Amino acid sequence: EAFFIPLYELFLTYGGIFRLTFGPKSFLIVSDPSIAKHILKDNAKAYSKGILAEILDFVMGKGLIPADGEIWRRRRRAIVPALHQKYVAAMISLFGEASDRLCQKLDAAALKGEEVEMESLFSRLTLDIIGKAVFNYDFDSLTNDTGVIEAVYTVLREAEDRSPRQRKVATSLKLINDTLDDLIATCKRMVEEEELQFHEEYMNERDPSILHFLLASGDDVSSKQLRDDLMTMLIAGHETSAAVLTWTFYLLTTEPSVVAKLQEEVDSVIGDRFPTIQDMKKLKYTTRVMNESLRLYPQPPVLIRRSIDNDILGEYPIKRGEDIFISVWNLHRSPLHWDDAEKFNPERWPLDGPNPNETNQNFSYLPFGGGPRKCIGDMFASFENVVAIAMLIRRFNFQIAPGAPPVKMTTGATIHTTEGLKLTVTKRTKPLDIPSVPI
Ligand code: HEM
Repeated sequence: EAFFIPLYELFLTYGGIFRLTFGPKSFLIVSDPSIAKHILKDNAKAYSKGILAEILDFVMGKGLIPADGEIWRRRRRAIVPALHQKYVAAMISLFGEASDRLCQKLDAAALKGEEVEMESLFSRLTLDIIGKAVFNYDFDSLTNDTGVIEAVYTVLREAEDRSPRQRKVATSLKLINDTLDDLIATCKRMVEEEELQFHEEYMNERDPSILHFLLASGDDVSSKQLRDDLMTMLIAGHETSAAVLTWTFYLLTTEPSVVAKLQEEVDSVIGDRFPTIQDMKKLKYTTRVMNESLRLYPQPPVLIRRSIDNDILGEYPIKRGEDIFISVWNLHRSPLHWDDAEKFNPERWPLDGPNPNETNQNFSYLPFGGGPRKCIGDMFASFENVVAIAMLIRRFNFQIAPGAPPVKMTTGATIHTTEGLKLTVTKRTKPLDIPSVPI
């Protein structure tokens, strides 16, 4: 049962900052956007990632997420350049390819009248995408189970359990790290033999991965640090989007009028096409659907910090050493800052107006965090999810399956369901329809 739920009712009663105590230990729970902005942006230098490092160190090492200080600064500067406009445009092709692979599975299911458990399918889709995008590996988890795949999920579950088995985890970590080593070696040879001058918009068309960019850049790093950086991006970009897609499709089942409006846009703008970078700005309603899904189901629902200096939060002075949970769930669903906060309403932000972000929503909306530690994959993931949503909604009607297990939420790094999202899937286009390509 999700720990952030009781925090919502406590926020309603006790306000935007309170101290949650468990005997001799306590946590400050922050649900006020002004206080959130102070911690995440205005006075970020007074904060570390705190217990987040303790939870994640065993798998991410000194990757970007749990890092602080000079290690953080140096690696952020090295990695962000890889996610340039040319790279993101190339990844859109990957997003379409992988989404189409999922569509093929859904199509087979639909023809047989089989119900599908979409959370697991989305988890596989997003794993396949992130492995290829980050380090040029094809997990093909949409198609098969492998030892490497099982290792990733094992390490995942263990990370969240900290949010026999110890040996299983150790073995899984070894297998992933050994796989990353092989990939790094292969990429090194490829860079050695290639004939491309490195620059700000560098990418090898045959291997557009972030790993390849890092190696071609002349990245001054240890093998340990590189593996940790890769592992970190793998975790960061996998279950996050898996949950975004899962919750988006859950939400679509709750509002047929939204589905109708989404179908109208997809049919009109892309039809059967793989989306391109140009379609990203035209898929306005699809983007709003995603925006609204992230508002209702943030990933993660809580951001973690610890004070390393004195500060003032709201009216309250604090010392160093305070463990702080910023409740993104509360910020996103705050009755004071959102009209009909529990309603799934993609048009709560004007369709043709600017896309919502932490700046224009003044820290009441933080889908990708904020300030210096904001997600580096915000554009990547926003586009990834728009592609997957659009291609699936073009091809299929989805409904909650009769007798499906109830949809409920769990604790964890991301908001998982308790038992999956079991849906019926039916085709919207005919097998013998000619592919339709709108321009
Ligand atoms: C829907 C998908 C995603 C969501 C909702 C998401 C969300 C977030 C959030 C909220 C943070 C800030 C955490 C904090 O401040 O403590 C973050 C950090 C980060 N994310 Fe994402 N993310 C997504 C996908 C990705 C992808 C695709 C990548 C890489 C390609 C990525 C890489 C990272 C990294 C490296 C950080 C740490 C940045 C730093 O500390 O310098 N994430 N993410």
